[PDB]
Amino acid sequence: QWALEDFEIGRPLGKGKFGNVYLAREKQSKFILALKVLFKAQLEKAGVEHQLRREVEIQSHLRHPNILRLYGYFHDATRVYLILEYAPLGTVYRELQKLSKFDEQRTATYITELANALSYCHSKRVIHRDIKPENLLLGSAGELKIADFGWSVHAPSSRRTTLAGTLDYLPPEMIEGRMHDEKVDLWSLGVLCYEFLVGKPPFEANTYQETYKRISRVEFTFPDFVTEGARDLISRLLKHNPSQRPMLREVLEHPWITANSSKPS
Ligand SMILES: Nc1ncnc2c1ncn2[C@@H]1O[C@H](COP(=O)(O)OP(=O)(O)O)[C@@H](O)[C@H]1O
Ligand SMILES: CCSc1nnc(NC(=O)OC)s1
Ligand SMILES: [Mg+2]
Ligand SMILES: [Mg+2]
Repeated sequence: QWALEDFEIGRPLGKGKFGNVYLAREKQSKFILALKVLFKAQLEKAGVEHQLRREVEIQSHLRHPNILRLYGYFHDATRVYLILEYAPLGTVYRELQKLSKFDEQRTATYITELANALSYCHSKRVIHRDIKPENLLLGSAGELKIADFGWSVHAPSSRRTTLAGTLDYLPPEMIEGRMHDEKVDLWSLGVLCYEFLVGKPPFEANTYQETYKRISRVEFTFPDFVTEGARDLISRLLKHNPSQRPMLREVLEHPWITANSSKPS
């Protein structure tokens, strides 16, 4: 259906391991969108074709205000192109670098939006498994949208593919290559809540080997400025035993979340 000739390409929006993402406009409708470009040679080399097909299949069928749309795809013998909803206010990652830390209202609102999106995903037994600031985008009204579904699967699951970069957002069961389920996303939600308030993730270290140790032992501490409510929520989420982590309804109804969020469930 769609082909490259149908679009005018513009400003580079960002780069990922495989993804090279551009602003683009469809010629006859003037529709503005984002084009995620993948090189076939790199995909074949890394053996991640199944990850691409998952991304397309899972993301194109989901419909939620806090989840980024995928409209379709095409391909041209060196490249694969994913047609995405354009997020005009950028990434949460960039926003965090701008401000250093988020205040409690901003943090609680983001967490509410994430939990709503994840609740929708989990109701289809879809687990994202790669929730981190560079994969959280911002809509025109500043609302958070989950993106990058290349690592997503149906639960329960093992990990069939190599862990690439940072360990910072992954729970013990996944770093230790064990069996895992929906509760992995809830661990990541705790990591994010901490990073939003503090400015860095709670298990950060200088080496892979040391980060690994801090995660498997759940070794984190709080700076003095983190309030009691925030500490309670974060401590509930960062549990070694997955079954002990709260349900998303508990997150959305937590007193600190209700006191500080500006959006509802
Ligand atoms: N729809 C979009 N709108 C605006 N920027 C985007 C969009 N999609 C991706 N980006 C930017 O490109 C980067 C990489 O996109 P992503 O889909 O995460 O690629 P990868 O799968 O390689 O991680 C993102 O971190 C973001 O900065
Ligand atoms: C250049 C094609 S962009 C596109 N295709 N289909 C769409 N559907 C849509 O907006 O549904 C809400 S947007
Ligand atoms: Mg990404
Ligand atoms: Mg990806």
